[PDB]
Amino acid sequence: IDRNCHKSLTHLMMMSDVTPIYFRPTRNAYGILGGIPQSEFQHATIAKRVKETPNATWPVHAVITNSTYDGLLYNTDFIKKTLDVKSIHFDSAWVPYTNFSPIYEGKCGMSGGRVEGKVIYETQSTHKLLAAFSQASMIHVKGDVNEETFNEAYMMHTTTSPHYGIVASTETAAAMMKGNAGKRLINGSIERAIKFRKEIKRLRTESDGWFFDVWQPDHIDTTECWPLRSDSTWHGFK
Amino acid sequence: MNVIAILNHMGVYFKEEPIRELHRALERLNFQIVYPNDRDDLLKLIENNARLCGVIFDWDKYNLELCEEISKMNENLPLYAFANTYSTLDVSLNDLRLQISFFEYALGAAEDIANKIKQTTDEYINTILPPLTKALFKYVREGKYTFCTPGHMGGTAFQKSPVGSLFYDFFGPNTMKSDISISVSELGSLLDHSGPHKEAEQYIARVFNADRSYMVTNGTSTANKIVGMYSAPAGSTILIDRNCHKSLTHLMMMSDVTPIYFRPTRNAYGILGGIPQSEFQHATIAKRVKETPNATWPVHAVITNSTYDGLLYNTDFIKKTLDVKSIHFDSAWVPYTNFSPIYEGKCGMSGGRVEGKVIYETQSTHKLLAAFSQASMIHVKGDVNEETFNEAYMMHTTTSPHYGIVASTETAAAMMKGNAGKRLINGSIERAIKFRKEIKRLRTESDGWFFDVWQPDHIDTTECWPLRSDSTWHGFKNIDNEHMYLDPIKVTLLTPGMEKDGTMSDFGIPASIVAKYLDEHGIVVEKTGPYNLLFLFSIGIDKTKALSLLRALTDFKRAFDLNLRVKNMLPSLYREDPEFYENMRIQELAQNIHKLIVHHNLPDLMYRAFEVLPTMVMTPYAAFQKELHGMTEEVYLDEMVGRINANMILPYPPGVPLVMPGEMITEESRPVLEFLQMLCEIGAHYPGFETDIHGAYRQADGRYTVKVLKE
Amino acid sequence: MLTRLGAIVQRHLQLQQQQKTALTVIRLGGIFSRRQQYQLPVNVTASTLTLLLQKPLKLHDMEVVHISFERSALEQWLSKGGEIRGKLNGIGFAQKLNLEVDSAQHLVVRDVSLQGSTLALPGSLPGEIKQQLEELESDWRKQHALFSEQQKCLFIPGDWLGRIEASLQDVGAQIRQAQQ
Amino acid sequence: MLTRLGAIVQRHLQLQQQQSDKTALTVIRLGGIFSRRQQYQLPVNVTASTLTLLLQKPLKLH
Ligand SMILES: *Cc1c(COP(=O)(O)O)cnc(C)c1O
Repeated sequence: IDRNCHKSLTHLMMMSDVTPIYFRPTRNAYGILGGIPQSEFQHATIAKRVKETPNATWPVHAVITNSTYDGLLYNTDFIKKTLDVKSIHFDSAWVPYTNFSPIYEGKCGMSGGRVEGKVIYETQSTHKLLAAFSQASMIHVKGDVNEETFNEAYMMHTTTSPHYGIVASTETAAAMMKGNAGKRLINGSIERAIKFRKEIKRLRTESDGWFFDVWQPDHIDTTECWPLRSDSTWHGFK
Repeated sequence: MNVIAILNHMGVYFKEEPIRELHRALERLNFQIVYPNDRDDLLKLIENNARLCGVIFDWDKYNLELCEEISKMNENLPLYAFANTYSTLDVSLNDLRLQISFFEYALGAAEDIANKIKQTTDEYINTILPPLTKALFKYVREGKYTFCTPGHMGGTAFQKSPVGSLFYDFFGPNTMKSDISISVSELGSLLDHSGPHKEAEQYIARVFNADRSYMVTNGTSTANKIVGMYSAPAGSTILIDRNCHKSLTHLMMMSDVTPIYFRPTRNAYGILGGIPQSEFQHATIAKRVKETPNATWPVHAVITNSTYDGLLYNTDFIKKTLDVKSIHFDSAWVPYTNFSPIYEGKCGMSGGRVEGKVIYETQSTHKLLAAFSQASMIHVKGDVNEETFNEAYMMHTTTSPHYGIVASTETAAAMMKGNAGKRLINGSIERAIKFRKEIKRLRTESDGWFFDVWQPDHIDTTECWPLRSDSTWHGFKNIDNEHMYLDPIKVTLLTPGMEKDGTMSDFGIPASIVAKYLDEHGIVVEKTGPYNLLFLFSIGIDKTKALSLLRALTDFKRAFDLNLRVKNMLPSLYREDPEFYENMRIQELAQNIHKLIVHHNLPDLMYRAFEVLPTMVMTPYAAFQKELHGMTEEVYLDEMVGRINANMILPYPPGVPLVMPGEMITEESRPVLEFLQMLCEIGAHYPGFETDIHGAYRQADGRYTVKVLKE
Repeated sequence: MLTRLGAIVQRHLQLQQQQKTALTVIRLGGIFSRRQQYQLPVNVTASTLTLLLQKPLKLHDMEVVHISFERSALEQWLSKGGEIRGKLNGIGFAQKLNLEVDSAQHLVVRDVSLQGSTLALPGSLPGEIKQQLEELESDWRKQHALFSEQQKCLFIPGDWLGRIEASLQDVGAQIRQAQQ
Repeated sequence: MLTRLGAIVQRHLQLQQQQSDKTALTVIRLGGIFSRRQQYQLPVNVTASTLTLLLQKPLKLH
């Protein structure tokens, strides 16, 4: 399980008799936590914490908070190859749109194909950054695993009389984004976000005194995800 | 809510002219004006019309014939009575809850009167509504916060997509704006239980007579699991009832406990009786502890009160004999046992606080009341660990609940306070007793067979009919006196086909054929099977639905006596197999099925298959652990006798769990195998009448399949 | 032994009523999207069991009279899905066949001409009953051997020999009936 | 010795209740996402099944 977990993930460890292993994601001084380094996904790092932790065998499940609460995507092209876990989970509770744009290819678990011998689980939130009623979520399964075992846990938490008013809105969020008429909302929100980022730097130098600053690189002319390099000073991650 | 009534006419002009001036002023603020006739006319505009809030009448004409009858129907109903110079009150008008607003007969001041009626109506709305629902309606017209959850934000994202506009225009603007999460401070949070949500729980428990109540937003199935995760640690003993629900089955598969099953009574028609008083003794419970391996003193008890049919118990004897500090009464079918004098001392909430014990109730909200789906309550009468019992609610409810269900869950409790709510329970009882008398009246006067109601021979009284020991209508062998009661609103129709001793007859019509005929007109049968029926007569069943049920029953006798065809009577059944149901009439199919019941012997193979309980080898929690690893094999329908099952068997009919997931079927439970083979040989020769068992799927040869564990 | 033989004989008849020759594909409970299957339970326990067929076909440009499948590989294809691999005539490598589910709950092996071929299993006291019956029968012979040596005691009344021997022959007459 | 040990504890607790204004008792106010708060007592500071408590202003109970 990831260190930067939600309150919902805390009760999960208190209901199953398992031995979780916590990671050490990167962090700066402004309170914005980065992500798990690439050294933690190695085979020599995971196997080292197994012997040091009493009553712990080989890990069979991995929970990765992608993205975090602030909104920092990871690199799934490197995790799906180095991390030797047959059940890798991506907590995509804040990015229900990494598919309807070409600047999000190879950044999530659903982007790409099926990993041989592994499965991808994602809990994309529906009533967070979309358009549906409350109490709505989705579970994406990418692989050929057992379904009857995963299905028995659904009836234990969901009643036998669901509310069709929410089901009609949960699927509507998937229909409002289909087609070119729905893709304009994702690209339109990015263009309005980049425009808002340029208005801050424009009203900062021309102003007379202090002004707000956006945690962004010095070059924002491109329209894509800005990577966190090692020769920059805006991220502040050592 | 915009109906204004103006009763009577004085005949003079100085009193009718202000009425004509007020008629043109109230219509400017959207109000309907009605002109009733005599005194009996105004009384019909309240019971039938609930959207009324203004009664205008002369105070010096009917000061005692109106202030008494209206007070017996509504307490906070505004009374815009017009008084005169020589006007006074009466000594018999002191103990009556009324809202009288006096005025005069002044000309030109009709505009000021209209503003006072609108403000008084607004005070009536802000009073009868709870502070949680009132704050939700006011937040829509004033509260306009940005950057909150969910993402629709009152339906904003739906106005930017062509497919989203069709979904937004279906409900309404006020519907999407009312769906708010925990991003509001002036309404509080449901999981935080503070502010408006704190006073809402104290309001529901006060109306339903309780110390503390919760608002479960995940259906009744969730409320049954929250109680089980309290008085049942990892390694204890519970007293769960045999006639349980699918929700209670998963509760035993998630906690490592050793449950003890009881032995409820039953008859031959399939009506589920109750647990005898001998099972609640101290020597009976302690005897099964030593016989059951890995079992200590039971610290929790689950009682299905009432059952699926509708038979209440005697809580005055269970709260004293059953020495359990955690007794559960699953009241998922009687959310009205409070506001009626014929239900005192019959439920868990009726009475005082029992020392050293506590009563748990999970009353269903979206079953026999009026609220949205996924709604339930948890009634607690005593002192429990709120610091721990609330921890089980967060394990099944998200952090952002849907407030649209909470507003309707508390609304059902607000609809019961006062005389306007008491007439809903008593109104359904009077319509139920009247329907019971119409069956016996149309039975003797008719010429031939007719339906029968499972009721005593004397139904003149208006109360719960007790199941005595000197009666023949209940048909229970050795039943305890003053322990089993009858639900008046739960009308159980008995079709002719059996005798009074438990045998069979030559002429008989099964209840499965009648259930298919009622579905053609839109009547959905709640429970059906051998020769019994069941209908739900709650507060939402008006006089239209009650009289329409009798008309459909009389049409079945006409179509059967005249010997009609299946195609010209059951068009839905004919479309399933037109080739087989071609040259078949209604009398040929009704007699061929009745002969199969006598040949295969249904009443004998059913009564003896539910008394003997299967041998429970291990706990139900250990049976689910083997399925997680992948140690579940498959056997035939006859090879399951002697193995450990993994799923619960819910055969229809009747609808009770046969074998619990984790019990072995030995030779002691011989009629259990004979009951499954009987339903397969009878539902494999006629389309539409297939065997419905939740656990034995249909194959392609006749024999069903189950799922057991590996050796 | 009455509390033991009375339960084994009751268990023996409990298993006999459970069970030309066809292979009927059976299902399981639970809630699943598609349709999962499984082989026969106690009827077949070998790892490299063989399966017979009625109408022969021309698979891999050759004839076949019996097809053998692996028990470890059959439990995964009938549950997780995918493709199955099975050899022909018990020789060669496990080639891929066109096996699917039939509407009549059978195993139809398709070929290059889309032909039907219903598979079947070869025909044959359970092993659990035989293990407990032989141990109980040996205990009766040990107790009867002790009585068949000390019965010549002079200080024993003659009327007692008619009831002790009758109690031993009654148990022996019942233990020899279930093993028939 | 039980009636004699009680006099020693009574004399010891008499000098401790006079200076009880240095450190008092404080219970947490847990909330976040929960209803009623919780109440507890002293932790490992008392390693016995029957702990003792001291009060400032004495009262007349029972
Ligand atoms: C109908 C029923 C339920 C299910 O109710 P929901 O709120 O729809 O989940 C649970 N328990 C009992 C006894 C029921 O009759």
